[PDB]
Amino acid sequence: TVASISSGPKHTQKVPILTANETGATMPVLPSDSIETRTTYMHFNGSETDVECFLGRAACVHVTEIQNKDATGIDNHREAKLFNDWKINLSSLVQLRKKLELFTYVRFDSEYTILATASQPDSANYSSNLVVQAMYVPPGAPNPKEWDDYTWQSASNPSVFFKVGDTSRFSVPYVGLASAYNCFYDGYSHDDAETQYGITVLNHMGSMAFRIVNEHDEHKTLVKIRVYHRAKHVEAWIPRAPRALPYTSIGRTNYPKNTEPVIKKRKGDIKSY
Amino acid sequence: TVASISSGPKHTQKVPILTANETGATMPVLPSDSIETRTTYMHFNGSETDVECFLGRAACVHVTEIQNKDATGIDNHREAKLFNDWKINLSSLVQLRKKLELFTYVRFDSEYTILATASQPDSANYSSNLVVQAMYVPPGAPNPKEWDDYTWQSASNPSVFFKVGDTSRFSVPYVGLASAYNCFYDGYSHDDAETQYGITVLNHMGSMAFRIVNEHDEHKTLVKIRVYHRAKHVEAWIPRAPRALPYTSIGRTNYPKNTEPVIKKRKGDIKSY
Amino acid sequence: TVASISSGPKHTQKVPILTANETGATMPVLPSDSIETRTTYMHFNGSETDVECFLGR
Amino acid sequence: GYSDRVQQITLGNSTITTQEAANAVVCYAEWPEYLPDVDASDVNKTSKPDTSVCRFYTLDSKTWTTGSKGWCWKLPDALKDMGVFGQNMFFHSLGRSGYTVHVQCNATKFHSGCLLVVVIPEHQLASHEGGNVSVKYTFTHPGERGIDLSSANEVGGPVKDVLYNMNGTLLGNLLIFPHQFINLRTNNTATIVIPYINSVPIDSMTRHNNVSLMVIPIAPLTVPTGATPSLPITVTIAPMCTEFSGIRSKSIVPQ
Amino acid sequence: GLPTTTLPGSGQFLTTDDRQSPSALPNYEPTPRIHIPGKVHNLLEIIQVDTLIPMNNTHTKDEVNSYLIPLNANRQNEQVFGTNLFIGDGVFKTTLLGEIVQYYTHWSGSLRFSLMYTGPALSSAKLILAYTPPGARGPQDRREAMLGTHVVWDIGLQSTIVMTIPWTSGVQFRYTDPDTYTSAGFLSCWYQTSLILPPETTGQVYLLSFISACPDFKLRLMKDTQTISQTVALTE
Amino acid sequence: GLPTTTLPGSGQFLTTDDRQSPSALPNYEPTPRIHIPGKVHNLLEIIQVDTLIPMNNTH
Amino acid sequence: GLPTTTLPGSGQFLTTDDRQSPSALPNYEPTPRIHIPGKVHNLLEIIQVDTLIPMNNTH
Amino acid sequence: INYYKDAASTSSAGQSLSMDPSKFTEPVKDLMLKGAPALN
Amino acid sequence: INYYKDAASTSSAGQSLSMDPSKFTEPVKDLMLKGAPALN
Amino acid sequence: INYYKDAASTSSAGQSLSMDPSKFTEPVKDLMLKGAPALN
Ligand SMILES: Cc1cc(CCCCCCCOc2ccc(C3=N[C@@H](C)CO3)cc2)on1
Ligand SMILES: Cc1cc(CCCCCCCOc2ccc(C3=N[C@@H](C)CO3)cc2)on1
Repeated sequence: TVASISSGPKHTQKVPILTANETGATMPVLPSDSIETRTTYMHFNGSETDVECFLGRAACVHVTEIQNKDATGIDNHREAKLFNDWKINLSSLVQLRKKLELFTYVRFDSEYTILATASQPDSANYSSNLVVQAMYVPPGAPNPKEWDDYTWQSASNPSVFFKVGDTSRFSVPYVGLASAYNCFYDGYSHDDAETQYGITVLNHMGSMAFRIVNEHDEHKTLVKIRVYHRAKHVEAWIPRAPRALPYTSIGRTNYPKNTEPVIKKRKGDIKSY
Repeated sequence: TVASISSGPKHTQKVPILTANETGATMPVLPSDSIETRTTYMHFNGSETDVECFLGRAACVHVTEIQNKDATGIDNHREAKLFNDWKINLSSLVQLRKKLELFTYVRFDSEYTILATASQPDSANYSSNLVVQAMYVPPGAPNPKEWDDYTWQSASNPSVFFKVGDTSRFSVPYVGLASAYNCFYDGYSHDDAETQYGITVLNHMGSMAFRIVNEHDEHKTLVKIRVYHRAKHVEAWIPRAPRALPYTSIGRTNYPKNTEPVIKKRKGDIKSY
Repeated sequence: TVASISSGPKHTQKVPILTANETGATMPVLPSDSIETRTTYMHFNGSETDVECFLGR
Repeated sequence: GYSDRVQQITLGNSTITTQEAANAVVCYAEWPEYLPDVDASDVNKTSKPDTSVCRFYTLDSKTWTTGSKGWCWKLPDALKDMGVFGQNMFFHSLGRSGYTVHVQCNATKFHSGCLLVVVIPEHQLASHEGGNVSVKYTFTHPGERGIDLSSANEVGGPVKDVLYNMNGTLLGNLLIFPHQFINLRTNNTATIVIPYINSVPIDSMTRHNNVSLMVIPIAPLTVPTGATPSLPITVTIAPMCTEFSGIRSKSIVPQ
Repeated sequence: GLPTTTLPGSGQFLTTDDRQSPSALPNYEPTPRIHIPGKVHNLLEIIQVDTLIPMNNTHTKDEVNSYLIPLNANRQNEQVFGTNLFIGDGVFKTTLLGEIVQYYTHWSGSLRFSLMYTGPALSSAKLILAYTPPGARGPQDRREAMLGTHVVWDIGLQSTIVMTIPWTSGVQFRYTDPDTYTSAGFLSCWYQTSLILPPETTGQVYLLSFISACPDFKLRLMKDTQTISQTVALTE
Repeated sequence: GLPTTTLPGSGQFLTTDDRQSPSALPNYEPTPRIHIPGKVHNLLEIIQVDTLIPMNNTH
Repeated sequence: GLPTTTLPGSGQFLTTDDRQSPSALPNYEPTPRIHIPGKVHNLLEIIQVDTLIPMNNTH
Repeated sequence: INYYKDAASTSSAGQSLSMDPSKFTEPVKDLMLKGAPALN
Repeated sequence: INYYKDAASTSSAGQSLSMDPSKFTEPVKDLMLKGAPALN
Repeated sequence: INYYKDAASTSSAGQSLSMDPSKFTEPVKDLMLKGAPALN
């Protein structure tokens, strides 16, 4: 492939460099339309800018935490982190979010990796070996109330059991209701005067519940869960302007008030180098 | 292959042993040009002197250390080794350095092995099990400020998570900007009167950041990281004189003052055996 | 596979929507027996409702 | 003698002529088309009023003055009240449509000024409150009036800050969306053909707007000496290939 | 039982590796795809669309005005604007090009810089745009500027001028992030003759300026952008 | 000895995965199947039989 | 699931072994090679060039 | 590839792709045609 | 070799090697030729 | 068998078995024959 062809002096009536940008086109002008060039080859394919590659590496999408401790006398397991739960979503952390929102609709399979590490912040004789159990609780299915409810039987709901310190990995097909996931949605769930605006109403994915299977030892053990997400088989439509201001909320476009100028001011003139 | 052919008495006008070294050549003289020889075969190929073999074994290129401890009240994580960082480079340790600098330009893929072991120098009930996370922070990308910054999300930057005591291994393609890496560079980054001289300006490879993912236990744990590097797919150009004096700095050729004579003095005469 | 065929106005002596449930049958009535439909395809096989799948986790 | 410059668009019972055009943009290089069966889901036969809905409606005019910040209309909202297009809209459960948008602004060879005319698929607005305040329905359904970016923040309304496109992105990058400029010195109209863009084959026309049309002054209007300091901008829009499905009782929407 | 040996790296999680995994939802059937205009396949497809450069960066809070380069009637010989070409920083940084370049470590290729004139139709002007390849200082006067890559632009019916910064380089890749060794030059613009307004007209006229990449362009070695960060996880 | 590398997920138990296992009862012979009317293959087969709706829910 | 047995040496790191590894930079394209005079392939090539011997070591 | 000798040890079965609701939805002795009168 | 039955479980996809910027860079209705005048 | 997609991930290269010291041992412009006089 040639990156530049050889081109010499020109004295024409045919001027490729004068255009009318009002038309909305970006005319494909090249170095050889306005200087004299020599042949050179590309030596490159643009492999690593493919959208599959761009969205295809694992990104941290969520960090939660649960603890193993005596539940005796706990009136609210959920509240004691005896078993946390996460409202699956993909905009809670921003590195990956800005990347996805370069597109309007996106379609892909997900590969999740879940790393779990334990901490024992206060005096323990040892490090126990805990097994985590993460359940998929899609919307419409009983959601766990205690850390050892009938729910955890999970007879119809996919669940994975792995050890703290290890990693769990599995992959979920594209579960969207439509043909693509909306990265943006300028609508409501119905014509209500006070219903919420955004995608929050569309990206109804349900939540995922984690717990330790082990009963309690004499000390307490903090287990912190990190969920990583990798898109595989990516398809993206309609590019948009990149995010400039900071994010404030999952699912709304809102930016913070009295934010700071995002364009760097010159130290000098327009004329400055 | 014959290592020596059979050759007998000679009384010629054709003298292969008289030459003129002023020409710059090393004339290919053999035993059979000046004594009577018998046939012998080589029985050998020179396999283990191939440059791929010479540069192809893992060498320790870096030892760093980070600790897991309560960051509560630490004003400078980087400074507490709550997460160290390494300015990737391949001349910090010298065994491998002398080997590479036998050549001027070198091109290869790298295979890294990272061994991490833990130490608990002061009273602990136990040994905790820590997961290390090493990130590749190429130049232009946010560099970590605390041990748990958004940076560690590493949504676009390759990172590996492995356990202390284990080893991590992955391989990076030749990331040089030019066609080869310069082992030497007699230039500057620009014609500045005070800019630095050397390759420091050329071997801009960015740095690699390590941290423990675990929160803190009651005791403190020292984790010491050793990075090993193995060249694979090696290509080397222009041999040079081997390094004689000791090294003083990454990237400059400088030797120490009042160094010692590097040539061993005879215990005796020129005539001595 | 078609999920619905195209069907238009009807003025017949042949009424598929009147039945006698006392018989014990569930007559296979479709949208196209009582409204005007357009063609659409199924795009689906019913894979995940197989009893092997239902009892297989 | 055809110029890129003169054009005629006849759609239904209405025709537009421009003698000073700058080509026309067809979003994503695709022209509006009806919904194919292979893509269909709802089993209902759809209704295609054709020429009674696919004609040109001219919205009420705006006034560009030196202080203007820009205006924003949403589709199909802007047309919610135009003739039979609008009736069909409130009466069917689902509908689908593409449009031809023609923005008009003429001046003289002594004026200067340049407007950006852009179509943004799925333009989800931001609340000026920050945090996770929502933007109430009424605020994102201004109707033919559209939203006036130089009007004041209101409560439950969107933010109207132009350097941020009403969503946290910079004005400068709106050029990645199908768009055309109106530069008084060149141009006097902008025309964009919009194919139907959605993640579902057909949708509700009232709970979801699928494009915002935005006209933004970028090089300020500068009139000749002692000229009146303003020009009107007119927007005429025509639904094209419209289909409605799931007819019934007639939606009732807030406010 | 087949004998195996495990190698160094066993059990590691590398966020960039690509392997198979069990599906959690065995036998599930995804929604059919329908057609949607606009599919993107390569980021290289989109960085060829031009977007506006806030060249007039001299303000103090972001404003529509930093997109406008002003022009003065009747000035002769003088300089319209200047900038270095660190596409990952400074004016370029918020543009779509700048914004994507920042996801990669290295770039190589030609850039296309165009200027669209917005002055009254009855005015006229001749400007010179100059590209100065690495190695010299930003030009200080047109004489200096005109000795490097340049285009005399004659403002006419055809409203925009497209200047190309042809790839001039020893090393075949440059870092996006400002490197010296790797630096690309300067871009300046001066009056060639001068802007002239018709009667009954007055004041400043402005140029809009765009940037996009030529088909020439290469970007490699993905990394994280300095353009976005956060201090606590967001919630709904 | 063939060189291997284990990936993330090793040792996990996913209730939905489908793999082979050793039989605890090697060589055992199950009872022959006889014919039984009524075999169900898909839940889609049965949701097409109609059943009564307690529409008058007001009690 | 295929039955395996691990041998002595599993998990060891031998600095001299030569195996495959995942690339951290999937799909990256290295700079083209250009021609450079002087390529060395074997150390045996270079030890045939003669160099001076500090024979007079007595200093 | 089965690694094991017994049939019980193989993975899950594969979709019936049988599907015939008529034993449940139309177990009538004399065949009913849709469109013809239910009771003649 | 896929070891798993479902398509979601396969590795990353392979390069589009599609690439056609014209839907984004030249969505004009009447074709513009480089070198010919923009506005006739 | 390569298990990985990228070339960097393959094992060590295999012996040049190239070997030609003459660029280093005899870079003279006019060819010298062993046995013939060095300087004529
Ligand atoms: C055990 C176990 C646990 C699980 C979880 C199953 C995965 C379900 C999650 C489905 C994917 O979720 C989303 C959510 C949001 C988005 C998304 N939001 C927009 C910004 C873009 O994409 C995409 C996928 O499965 N088995
Ligand atoms: C996780 C994770 C961590 C990483 C690191 C990626 C590797 C980047 C390093 C690239 C190779 O670096 C160098 C540096 C210097 C030299 C060199 N200097 C001269 C003496 C010779 O060679 C060669 C390669 O990737 N993924």
